[PDB]
Amino acid sequence: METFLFTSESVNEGHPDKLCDQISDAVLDACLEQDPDSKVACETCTKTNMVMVFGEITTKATVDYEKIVRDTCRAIGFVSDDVGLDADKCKVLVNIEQQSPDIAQGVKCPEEIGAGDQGHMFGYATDETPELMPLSHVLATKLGARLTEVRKNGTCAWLRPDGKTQVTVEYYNDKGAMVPIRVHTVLISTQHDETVTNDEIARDLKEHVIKPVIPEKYLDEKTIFHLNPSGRFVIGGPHGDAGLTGRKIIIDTYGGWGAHGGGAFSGKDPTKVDRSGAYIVRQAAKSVVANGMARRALVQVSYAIGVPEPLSVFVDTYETGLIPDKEILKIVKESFDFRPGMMTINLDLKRGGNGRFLKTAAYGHFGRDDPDFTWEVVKPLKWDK
Amino acid sequence: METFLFTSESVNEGHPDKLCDQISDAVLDACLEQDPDSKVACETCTKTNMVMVFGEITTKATVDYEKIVRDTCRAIGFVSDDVGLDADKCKVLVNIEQQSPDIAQGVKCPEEIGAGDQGHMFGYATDETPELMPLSHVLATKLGARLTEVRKNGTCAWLRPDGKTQVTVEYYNDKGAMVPIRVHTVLISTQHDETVTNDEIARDLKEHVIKPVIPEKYLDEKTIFHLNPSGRFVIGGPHGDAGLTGRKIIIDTYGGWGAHGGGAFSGKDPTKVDRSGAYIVRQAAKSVVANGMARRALVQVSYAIGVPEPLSVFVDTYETGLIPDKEILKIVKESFDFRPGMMTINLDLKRGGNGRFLKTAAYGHFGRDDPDFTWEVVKPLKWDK
Ligand SMILES: CSC[C@H]1O[C@@H](n2cnc3c(N)ncnc32)[C@H](O)[C@@H]1O
Ligand SMILES: CSC[C@H]1O[C@@H](n2cnc3c(N)ncnc32)[C@H](O)[C@@H]1O
Ligand SMILES: [Cl-]
Ligand SMILES: [Cl-]
Ligand SMILES: [Cl-]
Ligand SMILES: [Cl-]
Ligand SMILES: [Cl-]
Ligand SMILES: [Cl-]
Ligand SMILES: [Cl-]
Ligand SMILES: [Cl-]
Ligand SMILES: [Cl-]
Ligand SMILES: [Cl-]
Ligand SMILES: [Cl-]
Ligand SMILES: [Cl-]
Ligand SMILES: [Cl-]
Ligand SMILES: [Cl-]
Ligand SMILES: [Mg+2]
Ligand SMILES: [Mg+2]
Repeated sequence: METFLFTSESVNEGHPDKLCDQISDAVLDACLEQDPDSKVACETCTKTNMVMVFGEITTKATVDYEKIVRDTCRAIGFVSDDVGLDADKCKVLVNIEQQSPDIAQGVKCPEEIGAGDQGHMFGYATDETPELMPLSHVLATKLGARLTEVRKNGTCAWLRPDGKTQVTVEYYNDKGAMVPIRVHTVLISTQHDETVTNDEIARDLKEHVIKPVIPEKYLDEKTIFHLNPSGRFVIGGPHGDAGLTGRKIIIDTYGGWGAHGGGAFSGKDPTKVDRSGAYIVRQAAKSVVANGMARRALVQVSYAIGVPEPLSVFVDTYETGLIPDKEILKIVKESFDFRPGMMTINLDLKRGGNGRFLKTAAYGHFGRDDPDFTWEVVKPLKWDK
Repeated sequence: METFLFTSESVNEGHPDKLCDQISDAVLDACLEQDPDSKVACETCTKTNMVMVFGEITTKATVDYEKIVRDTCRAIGFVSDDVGLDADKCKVLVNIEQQSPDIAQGVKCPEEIGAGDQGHMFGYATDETPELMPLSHVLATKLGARLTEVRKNGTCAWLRPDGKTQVTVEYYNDKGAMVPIRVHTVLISTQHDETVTNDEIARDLKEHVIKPVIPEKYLDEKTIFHLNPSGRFVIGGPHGDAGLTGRKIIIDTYGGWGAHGGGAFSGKDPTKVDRSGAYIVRQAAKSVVANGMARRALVQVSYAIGVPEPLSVFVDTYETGLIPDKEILKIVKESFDFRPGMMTINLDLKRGGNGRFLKTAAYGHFGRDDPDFTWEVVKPLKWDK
C-alpha cells in the first residue's frame, strides 16, 4: 500500500495569539448578551505585561473591556509574572472606538442586506472521523484540549497555559477518500513549572495526554514522539512573545485541509460574512458528506460589499461524489441561503448569553458537538441516484 | 463543456492590514541591511491616528523604528488626516523589546540548526500562467498593483491608497489541470477623493485599470463588473479601521488555491521556517511544474522546534504528474535541502540593502520575476519516463 504523510498543528489557550482570539471573542459575547445587534470589530494584541484592545464597536451594551481582558487572562491561568502575564497587575490599554447607534428621524430587510465586505470562504468535510473533520487536525487539537484539562483538574499541576501540539498522519488515498492508517509522529511542546524534571514531563505527556487522546489502533512501535524537543519551556504566553487576533486561522479551521479564503473569525460580529459565510459553508460541506452524497467535499462562496447574493459558489467532492458535482452544486444552492442577513438568522448567531464565541476561540471553530455550534448541525438534503 | 467558478481577492498597499505587513518588513530590511544575522519578530498594528510597532529584535543594527514607520506610511500616500493617516503627525508607539547579541566567553553549523518553531508550510504551482500561479489570484493582484501605479504616476490622480479587488474565473478541469476559460466577475472597491463623480470612477477603472490588466481573450459581453458597489469610499486606511501584521496570508500566497499551513510572513527574519519553509516549497512546486513532471503540484513540509530535518514531506500533482507522485517526492527530497540553516543560505535570504522583504509585503510573495525573489528561480531537476 502507497501512503503519504500529512501534518496539522494546534496551539493551547495560553498561546499569546490564541489569548488575543479569546479576548476578542469574550468582548464580542459580552456585547451580544446585552445588544444582539452590536457591530463588533474588536482586535487584541499582547506583549510582555500588556494587552491592548482596539478596533470599532457600535452597541447599546455596557461592557467593561478592561474587566473582560483581566477575567479572560485569569481564567486561562495567567495569574503571575512567572507564568507569563499577571491578569491583575498587567497594563491593559483600552483603545476601542465605542459608538452608540445612529439617532435618526423617519427614513432594509435580511433578504436585501448587502455583504459588509468582499471576500471568499471555504467549507470542508471528510468521512474519516465521526465529527467529519481531518484526523491530523482533530488529534492535534484534542491533544491541546487535553493539556488544558489535565492542568486545570490538577492531574498534571506542573503544566502552564502555553504550548503547541502537532500530529503527522500516514494516509491512504482510496479514489479521493482519505483513509487514515496510523500516527507517524506526535510533537508536544508544553510550558511548565520549575519543580518537574524532563523525565516526569515525558512520562506524564505519554500516560496522561497522548494515550487517552490517540486511539491505540493508530499507535505502534514505529510512531515517533517529540516531547519538549527544544529543552525547558518555563516562560510562556505574552512574556518575550507578541500575540495578535487572527494569527491562527488554519488551526481555527481545517489544519491545512480543504482551503482558506483568508478572513479571521474572532472579534467579528456574526453578520460579517468572514464568520457567517465560513460557518454556513462548513454546514454545507458537512451536510453533503453526512447525507451520503460524497465522502469528502469542499465548498467556496464569495461576496461583494453591498451585494446580498454571492458572486460565486462551487463544490468539489475530490471525485468521491455518488452524483455529479454540478448536481451537488444545484442541491447546495437550493437548500442553503448564502445571503448575509439570512445566514445570521438561520444559524441563530446573534442569540446572547452562552459564551458561544469565546467557546470557538480555542481548539477550533469546527467539528465540536456543543449545541451553540449551530453550523455543525447537518441539514437533511434531498438527492437520489 | 462543464465549468466551475473560483474566486480570489487582493487588497491595495493602503489597506490597513497590508500597511502593517509593509511596516513590519521595512523594519526587517533595515535590520538586515546593517546586520544580516538579526533576529526579527516585528509586529505592527494601526488604528485612527496611530501605529504601534512591537515584538522582539536582537541585532547589532541601529534602526530608527519611528522613522521607518513614517517613511513607509508617507511613500504609500498617507500624507494627511483626509487620506486616512498623517505620516508626519500621527502617533507612533515604539514598543519593541530591542536586545544586542549575547556576550559570552568560549563555549552549531547550518546543517544542524534546529527549526526555530514547529509548523507546516505548503508550496503550489500551476501551468495556467507564465508565472505558474493561479489566474484568479494573478488578475486580482495585478488589478491592485495597477491601481497603485495609476494613482502615483498621476493618470488617475483622484485615487487614494486604500482599496480591494476580486476576480471570479470560470475554469475547465482537464484531468486535474486547471484551464482558465473566461473572467466571470470583476470587483473593484477603491478609495478616492471628493472631486471625482461615480461615472468618472467607473469609466477610469474600466479604461485605465481593467482593460490594461485583463487579457481581452478572457473578457466578453457577459463578464460582470462591480465598480465601487457600496457607494463612495473617501475615508480609508487606518481611519475608523484597525490593521495588524499577518492578516492577509492567503493574498500573500495562492488566493485560496493549494493550501496554507497558517504562518504569516512579514516582520519575520528569514531563518524562521514559516518564511524560509514556505519559500522553498514554492520553489519546489514551481520546479516540479517548470521541469515538465506535472501541470500542477502541491508540496507540504513540517518542522519540530529544535529539530533540523523536516518531520514530513508530501507531493500531490492532482493526477497531472507524468511520473508517480512517490517518485516526484523522492526527486524533491533529493534536490532540495529543507534544513532551516541551509534554506536561508541556499535562497540567499539574509543579503541586505535591496528592500527585498518590503517588496514581498504588497501584491504577493509568489509569481514575481524580481531577481531578489530567489524562490521564484526554477531548479533544474533530473527525472525521465
Ligand atoms: C519559538 S517561541 C514562539 C512560540 O513557540 C512556543 N515556545 C516558546 N518557548 C518555547 C520552548 N522553550 N520550547 C518549545 N516551544 C516554545 C510558544 O507557544 C510560542 O508562542
Ligand atoms: C468594510 S470596511 C473594511 C475594509 O473594506 C474596505 N472599505 C472601507 N470602506 C469602504 C467603502 N466605502 N467601499 C468599499 N470598501 C470599503 C477597506 O479596504 C477596508 O479595509
Ligand atoms: Cl492598566
Ligand atoms: Cl448605527
Ligand atoms: Cl462583512
Ligand atoms: Cl515552580
Ligand atoms: Cl523558558
Ligand atoms: Cl441555510
Ligand atoms: Cl465540544
Ligand atoms: Cl508620536
Ligand atoms: Cl543572541
Ligand atoms: Cl522558526
Ligand atoms: Cl478632494
Ligand atoms: Cl467614505
Ligand atoms: Cl535547496
Ligand atoms: Cl515584480
Ligand atoms: Mg505568532
Ligand atoms: Mg482586517
